[PDB]
Amino acid sequence: LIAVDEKLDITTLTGVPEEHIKTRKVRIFVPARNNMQSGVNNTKKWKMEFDTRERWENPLMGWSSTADPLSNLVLTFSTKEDAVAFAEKNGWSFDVEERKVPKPKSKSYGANFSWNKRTRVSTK
Amino acid sequence: ASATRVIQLLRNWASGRDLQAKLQLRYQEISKRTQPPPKLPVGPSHKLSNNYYCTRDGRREAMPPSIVMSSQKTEKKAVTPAPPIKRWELSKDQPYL
Amino acid sequence: TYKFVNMREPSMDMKSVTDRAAQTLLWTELVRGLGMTLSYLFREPATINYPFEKGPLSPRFRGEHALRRYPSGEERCIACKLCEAVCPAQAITIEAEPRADGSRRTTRYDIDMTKCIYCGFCQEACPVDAIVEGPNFEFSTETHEELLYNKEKLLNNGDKWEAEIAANIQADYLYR
Amino acid sequence: GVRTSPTGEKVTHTGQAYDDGDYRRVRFSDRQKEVNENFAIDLIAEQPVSEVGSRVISCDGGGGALGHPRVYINLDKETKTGTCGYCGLQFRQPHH
Amino acid sequence: LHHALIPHGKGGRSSVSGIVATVFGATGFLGRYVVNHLGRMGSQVIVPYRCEPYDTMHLRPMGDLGQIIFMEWNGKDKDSIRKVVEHSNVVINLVGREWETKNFDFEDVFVKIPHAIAQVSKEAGVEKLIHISHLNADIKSPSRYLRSKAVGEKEVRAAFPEATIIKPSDIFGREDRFLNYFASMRWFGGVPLISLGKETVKQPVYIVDVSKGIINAIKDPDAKGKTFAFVGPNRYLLFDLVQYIFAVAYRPFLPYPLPHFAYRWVGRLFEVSPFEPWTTRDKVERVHMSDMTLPHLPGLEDLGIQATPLELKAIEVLRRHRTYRWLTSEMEDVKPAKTVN
Amino acid sequence: LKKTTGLVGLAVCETPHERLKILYTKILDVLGQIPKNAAYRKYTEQITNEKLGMVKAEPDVKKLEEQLQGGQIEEVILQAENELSLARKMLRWKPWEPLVEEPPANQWKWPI
Amino acid sequence: TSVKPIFSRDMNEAKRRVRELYRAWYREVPNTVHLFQLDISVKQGRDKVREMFMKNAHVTDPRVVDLLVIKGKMELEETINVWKQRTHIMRFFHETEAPRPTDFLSKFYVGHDP
Amino acid sequence: HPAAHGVLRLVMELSGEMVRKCDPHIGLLHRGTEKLIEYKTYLQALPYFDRLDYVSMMCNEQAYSLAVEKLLNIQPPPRAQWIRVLFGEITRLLNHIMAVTTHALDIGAMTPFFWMFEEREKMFEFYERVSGARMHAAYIRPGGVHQDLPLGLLDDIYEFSKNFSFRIDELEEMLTNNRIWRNRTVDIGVVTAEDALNYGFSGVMLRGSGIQWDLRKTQPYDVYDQVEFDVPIGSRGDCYDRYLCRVEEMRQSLRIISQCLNKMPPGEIKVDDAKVSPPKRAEMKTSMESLIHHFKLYTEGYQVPPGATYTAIEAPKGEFGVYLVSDGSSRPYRCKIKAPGFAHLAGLDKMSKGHMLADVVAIIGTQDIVFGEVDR
Amino acid sequence: TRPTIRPRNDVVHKQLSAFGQYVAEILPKYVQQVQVSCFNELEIFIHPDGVIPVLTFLRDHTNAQFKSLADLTAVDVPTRQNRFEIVYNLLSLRFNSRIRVKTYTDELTPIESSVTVYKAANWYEREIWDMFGVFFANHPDLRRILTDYGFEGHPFRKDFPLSGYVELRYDDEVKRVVAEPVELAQEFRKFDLNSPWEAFPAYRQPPE
Amino acid sequence: EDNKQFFGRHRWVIYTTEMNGRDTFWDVDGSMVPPEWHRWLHCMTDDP
Ligand SMILES: NC(=O)C1=CN([C@@H]2O[C@H](COP(=O)(O)OP(=O)(O)OC[C@H]3O[C@@H](n4cnc5c(N)ncnc54)[C@H](OP(=O)(O)O)[C@@H]3O)[C@@H](O)[C@H]2O)C=CC1
Ligand SMILES: CN(C)C(=N)NC(=N)N
Ligand code: SF4
Ligand code: SF4
Ligand SMILES: [Zn+2]
Repeated sequence: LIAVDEKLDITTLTGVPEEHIKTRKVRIFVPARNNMQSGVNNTKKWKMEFDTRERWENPLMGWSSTADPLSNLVLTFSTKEDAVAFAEKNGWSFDVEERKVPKPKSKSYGANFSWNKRTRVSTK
Repeated sequence: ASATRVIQLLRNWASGRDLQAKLQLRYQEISKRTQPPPKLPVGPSHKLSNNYYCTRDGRREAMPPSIVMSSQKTEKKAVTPAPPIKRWELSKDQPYL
Repeated sequence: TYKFVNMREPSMDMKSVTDRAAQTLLWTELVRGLGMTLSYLFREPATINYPFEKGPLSPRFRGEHALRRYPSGEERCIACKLCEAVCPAQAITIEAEPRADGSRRTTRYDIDMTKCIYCGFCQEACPVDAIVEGPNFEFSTETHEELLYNKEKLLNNGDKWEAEIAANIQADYLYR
Repeated sequence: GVRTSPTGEKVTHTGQAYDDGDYRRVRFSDRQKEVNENFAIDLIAEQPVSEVGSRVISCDGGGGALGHPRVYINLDKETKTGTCGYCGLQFRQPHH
Repeated sequence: LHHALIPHGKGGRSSVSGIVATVFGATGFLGRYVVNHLGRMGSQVIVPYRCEPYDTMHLRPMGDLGQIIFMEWNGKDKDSIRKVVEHSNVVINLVGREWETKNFDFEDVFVKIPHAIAQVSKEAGVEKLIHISHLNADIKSPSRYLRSKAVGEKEVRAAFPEATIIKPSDIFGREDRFLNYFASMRWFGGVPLISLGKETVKQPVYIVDVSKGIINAIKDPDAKGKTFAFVGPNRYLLFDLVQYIFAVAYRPFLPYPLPHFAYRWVGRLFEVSPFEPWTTRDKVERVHMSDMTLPHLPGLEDLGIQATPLELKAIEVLRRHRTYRWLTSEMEDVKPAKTVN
Repeated sequence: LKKTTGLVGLAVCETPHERLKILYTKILDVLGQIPKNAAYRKYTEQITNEKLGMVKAEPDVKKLEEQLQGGQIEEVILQAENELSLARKMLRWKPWEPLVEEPPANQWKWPI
Repeated sequence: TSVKPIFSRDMNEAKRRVRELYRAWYREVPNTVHLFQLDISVKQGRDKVREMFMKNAHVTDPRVVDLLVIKGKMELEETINVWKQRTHIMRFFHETEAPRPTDFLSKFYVGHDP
Repeated sequence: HPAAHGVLRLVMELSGEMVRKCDPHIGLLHRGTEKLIEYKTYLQALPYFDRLDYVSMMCNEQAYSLAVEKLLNIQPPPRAQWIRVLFGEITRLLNHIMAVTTHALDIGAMTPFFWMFEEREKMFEFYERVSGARMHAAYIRPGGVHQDLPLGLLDDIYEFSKNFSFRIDELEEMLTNNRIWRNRTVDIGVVTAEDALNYGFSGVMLRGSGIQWDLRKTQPYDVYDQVEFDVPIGSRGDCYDRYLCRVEEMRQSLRIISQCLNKMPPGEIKVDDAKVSPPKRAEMKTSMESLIHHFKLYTEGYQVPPGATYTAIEAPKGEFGVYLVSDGSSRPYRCKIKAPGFAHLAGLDKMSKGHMLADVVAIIGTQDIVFGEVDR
Repeated sequence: TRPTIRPRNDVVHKQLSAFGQYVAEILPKYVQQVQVSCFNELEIFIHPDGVIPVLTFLRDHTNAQFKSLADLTAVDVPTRQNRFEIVYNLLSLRFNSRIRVKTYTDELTPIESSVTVYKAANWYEREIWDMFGVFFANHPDLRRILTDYGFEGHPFRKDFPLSGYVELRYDDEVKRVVAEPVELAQEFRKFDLNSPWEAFPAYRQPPE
Repeated sequence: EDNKQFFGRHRWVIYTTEMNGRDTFWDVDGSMVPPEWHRWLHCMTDDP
């Protein structure tokens, strides 16, 4: 069992082009909750996605063309540390966004009928 | 099929079978290309009462696999994955070709 | 149960040995194969006289695509993108906006017929019977671009094949 | 109701027509432009308005299971007709 | 610029380069190379063709879907010329025959057709015109080919003052005439040369270099109304050139001097073929003629192209002429020819 | 006694009982070198003595095949040879030792 | 932390294997040019081998070096057994790709790429 | 090459015409089916299985549907199961016809190819009647089958099955006792039972070597535990024994087809669970819950509980298996496709030891390789 | 009756659990975990260097005759330190059963080749190497099996793009097929299908 | 139509010698049949 005092780096093995190794900055983050729904089941795992590149219009049929291999590549991680480790060992740059959880809120149905406070509601 | 009697005899003699019994061309013996409309059945869950999805939800009865042994956590008889497969019986219909 | 395809032994009596020797020296099974081929020669061929005769088809056949209309002339498609979502090969591209009269109607409805796998999922997912797969299958072209249908081409296909499409849907709609 | 652009090119029901300086008009030279002559908006405008004596009507597009999902239209606004937006069909209560 | 003419992408097959080019004479050697380069860029290419559509098939894979458009054209029909140049901002002219047929002369293919293309393109508003001429285009040249080349160059300059006139020396490549014509004289015994090829100096130019120079002349904004000379890096004597050609082809080299009148009569004999002639009198004159030196005109180095020496690309053309004994011989096995610089 | 075993490459053995006894004795000999408390040793010794007892009590081949429920007698012999080879390899491997290494903290978690 | 070595233990044996593979590739270029009928020179092939070896010169992990030499042996035996065609051998040279710009001004002119 | 099935590069070392080694180069028909399946949903990935072994298409669909239903913890209706088994045996007839006739064509005989391909045309008509597509039906789906049979399909299938044993007999009249065919096939590509098991063969290869193993008998699926049939068993493990096994399997599949025709039950065709299988068109256009479930099933697809399974069936070419891994989403996390022909083509080199070029052609034919499923 | 719910087999579940306990007791040095899924499939998680002993035991043992290797593949889970998960599927014909053995590895750690236990492991491990990058130590011939000659990268990895990085075409200038960077006329439209509402409460994970 | 012929040969069409503006005396396509007769000829129905 050999001992290596080196950082893990598999860029030479992954087969990714040098352009898409050096000029790529992934975004490690937990996706924001879709404001159109009240569910929070899509805000539990960390995601790693790349930076947006150019999209142009196909001269024929007017479709959306691309020249970026990693446009649709999104990776799922259970932990910010795991995502950072994967990005470091694959050699891409990365920007980390801290997870935003809602702060606890004090709710009371009896506050809707306060005797002297403004929390009294004018309609139900 | 439309063929002469002599040609049918020659075909039967050459092949050794009565070909007219088993013809490989379809002559009005197949179903009509137009059929009366059907009325398909509904199913077992088309009741109007005593039919709640919580009592007939297959996906919600699935469970994570049971952890029989985990390292992290008398003389027993040796066991097998299952009882040994029984010896097959020779076919009564036609044991040999 | 099981059976043995080949585990029989031949009888060694003189008559059977002589029969096998006659089969070896006089090519009996080869003559039998010749007779079978001669019988097939004197049988009637199973060839149809295309293009004057066509092979049978069914109301469920999935051929060329078409966009249908209501009997009033209004387009059935409501830009709901269910077919686009369910398309396995991503052959459908849809773009829509409110129309002049406020209708929810498409402006771009493209199907790449060189990407489509003719699986029939789009007509299953359509809630208004707008996109259908017609009975046409003889629409081969000489250039690749001619197979990249757009909304005008699909509407022309629907107008061209509406009678047969309607008849097939009437025939087969009770099984769906 | 097909209409002709100033360059002589037919205008589709989506208003599509290449500009005068657009090079992409070269694809139609020695060939044709595929335009559907029937306009669904014009045809559905040609369709009349059905008068029914009920506050709520139902439309399934005709044909039953061969039409569109059945929806209910509330005919209470007397300043306009209630339009089934699956098939663009107008309904109205009898006035006067 | 129109909103659809703005370049987009990364210069690939599916990108947009903003170049809409009508390429006359695209069903040929230089034509196929130029069309391939344009389609590789990702440009819109229009191919006017008078031949059978079966002979345009090699141009189909050269571009993405819809980027290559084939339309008929006459040459005597300014209506067809306008039809094909109406929607293009670049017009490239490579029309030319090395021989003369019944219906088209050297006057027709090199004076009338180029002038009609230039005049019609000016009316249609085409932004850029590229016109291919010959390096030895002299009005008093012994060759009707080159006299017509000079007259057509003057007519094109008069009709379209903002043109780019390119004058290659002698294009050599896989489908060329030059190396194949020299290497196909094995069948006629020896190699007849006028003055044994000792009084002729030639510097041929590579086909890919010519096509790249044509492409870069479109992209360069300060080459609008100019004239270029496309020549190779090395000048060879004709004897040394043919000797190197035969050495690379691994064929026995048997040169012999044939007087000019005898060679002219031989060329007259071979031009009676209704099909493509093997050689002609004008071809003999051009082969004997030494390439001109025009240091004042710009060239490949001015357009950004490093001219490829013949010693690097000769084996692509001449390996086909080898026998089984010498098919696998490598490029370095033959010593480079003696140059005259 | 029988013409063939019915399986390609499996020859018929004229002395099944003696060969089975030899193989079981060799297997039991190899298992004596395995530690007494090893879980592998107990189970395979139990099954071998169970099968060795059957071969020593039934002289008929057909009834022995019925009782062993291991296919044909040639298949039983081949399985005994495989068990002997496995016993030797396990003697070399020594897999009764404690676990080599616990996995990382989250290695078999699913979904993840 | 001690890890299982693929080969080579420390870096010296990995360098030795790199040298062995480099010799194997260097002695193969004439055969590759002869068999595939390449129009490139033998010097060009040797230079390409040197260049492909040199782009991994920054690796300091012996296991990564071992995997690289394993893959180099694989693609060498594809060349020796003529499993590859001239297509792949010339794919090594990128003979058809246009030269990408590398300066800020040119990259700014052409498009939005970084 | 005519005998290479189109996308096989067999690099062979020959001493004269004797084969020294076979090195099958595959991947010329590799498309990335498993990655694409990862990117598709469970309903969108079914045609991929339809296109894997494109000669046993409803068999591939049935295997995939069994895997997905096992993960979902649902159950198809009995009529759906009976239709599945009936069309699985029809597909087995199609596949065995193709295999035997292409084998005989590589050997040199073509007349049986033409006859049995007319029979294949009739079975294609059956496929098109049920599904609308002649071969790539996408008919068997997780939860049951897409649509019900038309009102003459059973009678036409009965007529076809009635008139097919004569076609099999005519096929046997040209090959079974022909001495040239026996010379070409007998004692060619002999594989022992232990070698077959270790190399991972399945189905006709094992049974030709003499192994009494059939998935439809040992690990039944759908309603294969309610039908009676016999499993052919070989004796010498050669091409001739495997050919006899395939012919007898065609006859036993005719048995099963007759049993299915007689025992077809009434009822619905898919699980009555609108969260897995879509509702009917009328219910979708009249019921709000049905419309919602149709929308969600055809846009997002049903979620599958997390878990990994390996489900295998006795496809006409051997054991066809799927290892499906679901992470709880509406799209599969992993899908490994175990094609029976992969192991057989891996074992091609051993079977061709001491043989010749024509013998290798015969061995390929008896292995019955589909490179669509081999490469995926 | 519950016609729409899959019936369960407690007998087979108990038998599989008992055999899992059996193998775990026999091989404590390698077996890390034993599970029985509710649809009666036995799954064994072992140490990566116990592959050869465990497979040889499961093949040659009298009470476990898993003489057939049904399948052999890997699963990529980038969130794990050992992203690659090697899976062996074995079939025992004598006892009419199936078993699964799972091990783990990362990019730079080899896994012992099981071609000496099963001959199908040859091509199965060749495919695993070609599609994931896992190296198998003692393999008679380890090379690419499915990808093109000279193909760079392992495509079944989660971090590999769906369309790859290069695409092929015929170039008329060089008279051969060429490989150039991938460029799509229509980009693959990525869809977000997951609903934000939890479907299966039985699989809910602790908030942690 | 000739119901005595086997299935596939019991219905056939003799194409016209001129359709639209193309002379189809020899150049006859399978796409020259209007959809109703197409349905009848391909046997999606029994009713002409
Ligand atoms: N090739 C050389 O060595 C050199 C060539 N040049 C010049 O470069 C240009 C391109 O040369 P190159 O590619 O070799 O020539 P080619 O003979 O190979 O190609 C000529 C092209 O022009 C077309 N063409 C020729 N005559 C007519 C006509 N009368 N009407 C319509 N189209 C016609 C041909 O089409 P089709 O097939 O339909 O007839 C073909 O597409 C020419 O102007 C030539 O003079 C200059 C220096 C050296
Ligand atoms: C595609 N399949 C299965 C073949 N047998 N093909 C063939 N060309 N022989
Ligand atoms: S038939 Fe299938 S592949 Fe074709 S457009 Fe419809 S959904 Fe897409
Ligand atoms: S499913 Fe039907 S209504 Fe919806 S977008 Fe597609 S064609 Fe239009
Ligand atoms: Zn309506």
